[PDB]
Amino acid sequence: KQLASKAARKSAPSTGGVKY
Amino acid sequence: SDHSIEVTFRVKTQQVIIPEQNIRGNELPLRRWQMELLMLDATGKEVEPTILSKCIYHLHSSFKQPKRRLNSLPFFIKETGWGEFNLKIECFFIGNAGKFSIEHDLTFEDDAYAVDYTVDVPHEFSHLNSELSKYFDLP
Amino acid sequence: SIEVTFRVKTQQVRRWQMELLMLDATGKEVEPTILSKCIYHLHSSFKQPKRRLNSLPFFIKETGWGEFNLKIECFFIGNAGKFSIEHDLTFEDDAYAVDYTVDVPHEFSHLNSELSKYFDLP
Repeated sequence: KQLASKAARKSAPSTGGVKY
Repeated sequence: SDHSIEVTFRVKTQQVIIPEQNIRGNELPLRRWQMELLMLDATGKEVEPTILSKCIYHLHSSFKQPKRRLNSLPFFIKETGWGEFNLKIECFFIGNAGKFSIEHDLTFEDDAYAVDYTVDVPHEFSHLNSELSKYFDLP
Repeated sequence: SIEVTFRVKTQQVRRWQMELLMLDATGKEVEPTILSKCIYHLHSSFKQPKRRLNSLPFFIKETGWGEFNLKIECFFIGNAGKFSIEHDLTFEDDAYAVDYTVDVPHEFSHLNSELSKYFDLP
């Protein structure tokens, strides 16, 4: 299956073990 | 539709950075997150979504068995990952009365958040009706 | 009535391109061979906004500057019916794809002949 863009994205909010 | 009523479903999401992780400053923390699908009754109150027979969480394809089938209540899922993503929550009515999809955004901005979704639930079929009529007034 | 996923692929570098495709049983992108015509209903500021594409591929090349909403009118073969896709053109990605789940009639013999090449019917 070739994915559409919405289901394809995975995104990271922040690095480090710190809660912002 | 005059052959359906509006019902609000609620997705309750939680997430927390897993403690005691060995990660460097530029690296992503792993988080334990969880989602559950509830129903709002005629009052606005959270109730079991007993009008659903089956619920499928279509997780991001980097997870394995990403199509997570839930054949019975509660429609709860928990998992560990680093990334936010949009997911289909495919919901099937009891009585084989149809299905709908919730497009839910899994985000890590809060410790816990709830998002409400409005659906048209058919009120013509007998078996689904006997369950619906426990929460709503049907025509 | 069975479910068929139509996918619009938009590119840009603005020389922007669009191409209406469809997903087969395995989820591979294939040309929507179950469609007679595919008109792209461009914004009025373009000349000849209605772009009728009688044959495959349903693929347009155009240059512009603005971001608009676009009707992708699709006729089924054998005069089986219509449906419209509401696709938004955006420029902050060099390329993207968006799926659209469409109800296809299962009671037109000419349309299900081509439908049957790809999926099983009720």
